[PDB]
Amino acid sequence: KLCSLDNGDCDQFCHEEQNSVVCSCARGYTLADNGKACIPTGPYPCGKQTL
Amino acid sequence: IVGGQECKDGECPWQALLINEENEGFCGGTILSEFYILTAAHCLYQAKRFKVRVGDRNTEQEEGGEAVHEVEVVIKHNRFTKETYDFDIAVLRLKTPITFRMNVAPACLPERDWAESTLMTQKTGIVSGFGRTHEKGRQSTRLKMLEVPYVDRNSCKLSSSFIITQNMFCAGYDTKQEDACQGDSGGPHVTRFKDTYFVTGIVSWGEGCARKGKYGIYTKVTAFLKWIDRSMK
Ligand SMILES: COc1cc(Cl)cc(C(=O)Nc2ccc(Cl)cn2)c1NC(=O)c1scc(Cc2nccn2C)c1Cl
Ligand SMILES: [Ca+2]
Ligand SMILES: [Ca+2]
Repeated sequence: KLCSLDNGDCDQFCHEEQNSVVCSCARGYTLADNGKACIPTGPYPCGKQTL
Repeated sequence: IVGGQECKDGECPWQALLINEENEGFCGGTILSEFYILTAAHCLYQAKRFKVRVGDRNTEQEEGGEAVHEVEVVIKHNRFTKETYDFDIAVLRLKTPITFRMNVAPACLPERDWAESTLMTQKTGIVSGFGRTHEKGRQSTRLKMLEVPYVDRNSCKLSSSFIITQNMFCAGYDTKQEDACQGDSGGPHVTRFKDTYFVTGIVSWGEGCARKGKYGIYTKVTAFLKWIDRSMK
């Protein structure tokens, strides 16, 4: 199922390559050490409500 | 926005409002970045000279977050025509950068394949704006948001008196009195995924507002991601 299985466990973008999941992030985020989570690089990252 | 509810503090920070010389909003937009606003191409024909306001939730009261920005460049899609409303998309570059803060922040642009596979197959997206609260009513002084179901593409084409092009998609309700409306045009349709909001549409057109058997029609942003990227350079 890969990316079709719960987004491949990715926080954001999921791509399938060589029958493996590859995660990536929107501009302004960096992929975390686990290769799945997306970490904001600076203040007021895109797509986050300001609460 | 017909139905729905108010955007509460911080909830719709990517909303922009296009305002005319009279300081009246006539269309919405979406903050993409400090310099760029996404809006509808057809909105550009509805005012001579306009500016962009961000950080506003109540047009009758100064909340402390409001900022007005002048437009430096208008980038309208060269394939837009008023007869079809196809390619209903434009990008605005601002003269000065938006300073993000409470109630002022960009929505994320998704990647195409993932957005179409994963975001546009979600149950709902969210539309927002200062537009009319019913088809015959006046514009809202309060920024509103509305959860709108993605609508089956076949069902929509069958429902529509006008051609639904590959650059449009439909969202909303068959009979439930909730929908975007005039004044919301050009504004955000976003989809939430794991607490992050991605731009998925532009409020484009609809036969009236919240009419039985009619849906809201949105510009399919995922079809224009390369075009948007180029325009922001
Ligand atoms: C009578 O005019 C209106 C009056 C009101 Cl109060 C509202 C609207 C409108 O655009 N409504 C609306 C509702 C939901 C969404 Cl997502 C967008 N727009 C409209 N618009 C319309 O009905 C229509 S019908 C077809 C169009 C666009 C068009 N012109 C030639 C070809 N096409 C597709 C519009 Cl705009
Ligand atoms: Ca205000
Ligand atoms: Ca309807």
